[PDB]
Formats: sequence, C-alpha cells, structure tokens
Amino acid sequence: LDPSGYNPAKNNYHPVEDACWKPGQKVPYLAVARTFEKIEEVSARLRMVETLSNLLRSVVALSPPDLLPVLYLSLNHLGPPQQGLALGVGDGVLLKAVAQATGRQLESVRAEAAEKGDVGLVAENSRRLMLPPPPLTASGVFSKFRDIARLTGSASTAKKIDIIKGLFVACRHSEARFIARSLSGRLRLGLAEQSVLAALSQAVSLTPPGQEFPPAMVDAGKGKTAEARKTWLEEQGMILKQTFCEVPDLDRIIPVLLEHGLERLPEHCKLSPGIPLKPMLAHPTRGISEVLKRFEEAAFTCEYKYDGQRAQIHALEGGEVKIFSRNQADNTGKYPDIISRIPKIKLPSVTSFILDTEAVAWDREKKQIQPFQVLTTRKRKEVDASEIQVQVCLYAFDLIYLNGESLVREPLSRRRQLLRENFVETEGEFVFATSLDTKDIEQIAEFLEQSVKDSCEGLMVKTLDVDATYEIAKRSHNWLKLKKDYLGVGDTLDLVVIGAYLGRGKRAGRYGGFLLASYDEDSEELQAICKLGTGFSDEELEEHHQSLKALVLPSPRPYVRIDGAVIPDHWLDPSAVWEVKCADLSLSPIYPAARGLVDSDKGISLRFPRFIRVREDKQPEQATTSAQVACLYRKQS
DNA sequence: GCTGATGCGTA
DNA sequence: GTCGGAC
DNA sequence: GTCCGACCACGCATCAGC
Repeated sequence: LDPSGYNPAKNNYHPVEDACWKPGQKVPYLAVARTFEKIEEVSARLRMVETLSNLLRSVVALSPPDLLPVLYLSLNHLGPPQQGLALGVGDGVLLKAVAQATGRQLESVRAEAAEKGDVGLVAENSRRLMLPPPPLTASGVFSKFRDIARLTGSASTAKKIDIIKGLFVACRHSEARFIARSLSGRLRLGLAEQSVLAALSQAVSLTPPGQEFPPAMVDAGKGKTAEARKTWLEEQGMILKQTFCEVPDLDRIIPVLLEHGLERLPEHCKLSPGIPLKPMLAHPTRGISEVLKRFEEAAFTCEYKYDGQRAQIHALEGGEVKIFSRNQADNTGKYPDIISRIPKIKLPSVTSFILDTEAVAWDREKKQIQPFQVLTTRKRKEVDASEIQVQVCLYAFDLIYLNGESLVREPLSRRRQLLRENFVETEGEFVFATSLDTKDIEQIAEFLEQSVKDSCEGLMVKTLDVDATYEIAKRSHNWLKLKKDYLGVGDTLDLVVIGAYLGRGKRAGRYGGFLLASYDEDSEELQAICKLGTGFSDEELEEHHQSLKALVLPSPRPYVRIDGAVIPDHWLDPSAVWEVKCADLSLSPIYPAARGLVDSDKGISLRFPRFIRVREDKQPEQATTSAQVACLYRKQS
C-alpha cells in the first residue's frame, strides 16, 4: 500500500483494492499527483475522465470528507467564484520560494525556468532535512493554498513564500511539480470544469456515495452492456452538468450530492438569485450568409453589440442586491451607483429578479457612449457613490428570474416580454438593448451600419422562439454575434516583426510569439506597436522559426524603438511583414507607435491581435505607417 | 510616503 | 475576444 | 463541433524596497 506506485489508470480498477490509503485515513497528495500524472500521460479526454473518476471513486468510497478538496485541487481553484479568493503568487515569488527551497541563485533557477518553460520541473528536478517531513495530504495541501490566499498586508509576501518552502521540502516524487504548477495558476491538466464534472458524475454513479464501509456496491455498471452503460453515464452526466450550471458552487452541491444522491439533486439545488451563473455566450458569423443556415426556419431578433462589461444583476427577496461579472466574481462593491438606481428600474410589483445586462461607460454632458477603455478606469475596490467620475449606463437585454420563478426553460419572446413589462427605461441610466426583429437580408445590414455608428461593436442576433431558451449545459453559445471584423471589411494592419519571444509549456523551446512594429516616416523609425501570439498553426510557427533563424541579432537596430515594451528574447533584423487583425485600437501607456499623433503622451496599440498571413510582397518599407495608424484609430470616432 | 514590479480580472 | 491541437 | 490552454492590451490594487 505505497502510493509511489498508485495507479488510477489501471484496468478493472477496484475503488478499494487499488487505493493507496487505508480507509478513513486522509487522502495522500501523492494519490492526486499520481492521478494527475496518469492524466497528463494520455491526450484523449475520454480516458482522462475515467482515470480521474477512479481517484474520485476511491475518495467517495473511503474518505468522503476529502471529496471537496480533491475536486478543488483538480480544478486548481480555491473555492466558490463569488468569494474572490486569489493566491496572489506569481512566477517571481514562486521562484524565490523554489530557490530558497533548494539553494541556488534567483537568476540561476530563473534561467532554468524560461528555457524549460515550466516551473514545476524546475521545482522537482532540483534537490530538505535528513528528516523527510511527514508526507503531504490533500486536505492539508488544499488548506495551505487558502492559507496563502488569506495572507495580506505588510510582509505578507514573506509569509507567502514561507509556506511554499514548506510544501516543497515536504514533497515526494512528482508532488513538487503539480504543486508548483497550481500555485503558478497554470495547472494545465487537460481537464477543466466540464471534465472534472464528467469524472465526478461517473464516480458517484459507478460507486454510489453514503455506503456503509466496506461498500457492497463497488461497480454499479456491471450488469449493463456497453451501449447500456454508456448512455446511462451520459444521462447522469447531463443531470450533474445542468444542475451545476444553475448552481455552480461546489461548497453547496457536494453536501447535497452526498446526502440525497445524484438523481434527486435537481430538486434540492434550485436556480436562485444570490449565486453567480455563467452567462450565455455566442458564436461569430461570417456574415448574413451564415445566419440563415444556422437559424434556418426561425424568427430572430437583432440587438446592438455593446462595448462594455457584462454585468448580471441579482435581486433577492428582501432587497439584497448583488452584481456579478461574467466570471462569477462579485462586482457589487464596484457599482454603488447601480445599487442606488435599483428602485427606479423595477415596477414595485417586482420582488425578486435576475437581469442580463451590459454596463457601458456613459457621458452625461453629451448623452453618448464612451468606449470600453474609459469604463476600465472605474475603481474596483469599495467605492462611495459620491466619487464616481465615470458614469455607467445599464443595457438590460434578458431576464432570468422574476418573482420566485426561473425563466430558464422558456423562449426569448417570453423572457423579453416580461422584461419589457416589469422594468422601466430611464435614458442614460437603464434601457433595453436598441433592437429590431426582422428577417430581410438587407434592412438587417442597414441596422448594423447604424449600430456601429452608435459606438457599438456590431450586432447580436437571437432566436425568438425556436430553441430560444437559456440552459447553458446542452450548449453555451447559442445566439450569433455579427461583428464588423469577422466579415473583407475588417481593417487589418501590415506590421513589421522586430523580435521574437520564447514559448511556455506546449510551446516551450520554439518561438512563442513576436513583437511587431509600424513604420514612422517622420523620424524614419520602426515603433513597436504590440506583441503577437495568437493564431498561427504549429507548422506555420516553424515556417517562421526557419525563416527568421537567419535574422537573429544580439542588439537592437538603432532605428527601432520599443519604449517600455517587453524586451524580445531574440531581436530580429527587421524584415518580416505580417497581416495582423485586431478588434479595436487603443491609447497605449507603453507602446510608442504613433505617439504624439493623437495624444501628447501615448502611442497606440492593438486590442486582441491575431496573425492572418505573411506578406512576402511587402518590404518593411511598405507596411502600415504610424501616420496611417493614427488615422485608423481616429476612424473609431 | 512614494514608486516600480507585478498579480488579477475587465476586455 | 479568436486561435489551433487533438480528440 | 467540443473541450482545453494558449495568446494579447490595459488599468486598479497591492506590496517590497527605498
């Protein structure tokens, strides 16, 4: 019963006979590290989910109290999202911790990190007393995380490091690697919230919980054919997934799960205001072409695409209001002005609601929307409604809860109707999305032109009646986003490659990204405008490594200016011209491209740049000019 | 008390 | 946001 | 088509080091 050889990958896995801790005992972390180890070793999701489910099966069998930590460890989360825990541990610290844990120089082990592309294997390969401290447990290592996440104030980083040295010198075998990876936030397991859910639902279904030990019922799949066992699990699979969608808070599910069992969960775990839900999202479309096929025979509506923050507004019985972002973080304290205007936006009939809206930066003096970059300069922290400098206008466009009742399983027509009926527009505080419902291949295209005129990113397009319900389990991108840059219309740039960046794991070794530049005629310089790491195939990314290998330089050219950009690992004789696409342009505090052209102190950078195509026809001389770029940014009114 | 390095969470 | 890998 | 882990600018909050 040694865990150094534990194996949930095994075949005909017996939850008890194959475990590596006697029952009731605390689950070793090495089990987890092993599980993780056997997961990282295949690449097929369907294997990975069973191998996790094996660990879970045992955990449910022997040590039920450790189920929650084990799941949180596998998610690399610290707890429910709306509590806002955060490690506050970076690569910088994590390293200091490793260096102190082993001996070497900070820049020594730092070097080992940036050319292995992963701290986890810097951690463990490095050689911690004559005594091995007693071995790490999953409950403990979880609770050492939260301990790191609670420390704050002066000299908090010291204490943070100090716990990490502990964990490390107590690590055996591969633990020091997955511990290092979790704390760096890049667990990069291969399975996420979805698969962990798949594995958990397989595990309680295979090895049902609450059994008096030893459990009579170990594999509850035995009496079934393959076809039977498979669509059985998928069924239970969808029980857990959907229920979690409505209530995505493990600390409340896992108890209930354990007591009344999986199939009865959806009657104790009701969608309720006060718990942040993951919002519904969409999918791009090439144009009003791809529209009429995905939607086919179903009336749709058309809504403005708003360049703001999605905010999801919860209203309990008894007046407590809380406001949540799309990541389920609590944003209430961030928005006191909206907590105050609540009574002015509901009919006093309304006792409880959940609203799907989009907070946009709004100018009062001129009655017009300001772009997202302005909005981002709100204070996050505990505000006082007095000192708001950047007003915000809410754009409500759906309804999930109304007076005790969940509207999830009901069509958008209905959902919009009740929203139109119980809530009240007040211009530049709270309105409905500017809309149209219509099907004409032309008047739609006229409405987009008018939206993008209004300082909006494009058009949302939502089915009114067919499939137009909200349930984000069976799908979670079920409307369509008609942009302008998804279209031949989208305005690209041709920019110059002036350096390269070494990659991180899954791209460590090869070039991970590039720093690009625009040509400034007046000073004759190349000014770095942004970095680029998105959207070349692995093969194209070596086409580049082989066509830039000749051009590596030890020093920048003198006519290249990057200001406070990240220094490339490999500077590059300036030769390669790529076609780059971006959503919008922005006023950069660190990029010199076109500085002074549009603002006394800030050049311009690209939000969300992706690489499209190389341009062999263009020399660095014919790329986009900083003059042209300044003109581009202005064209965003 | 301030500043630079950076973690985190908006896009 | 949108990407490619690998199923 | 789905899931996963990447990539990016930017600004507020936080803390070590001065």
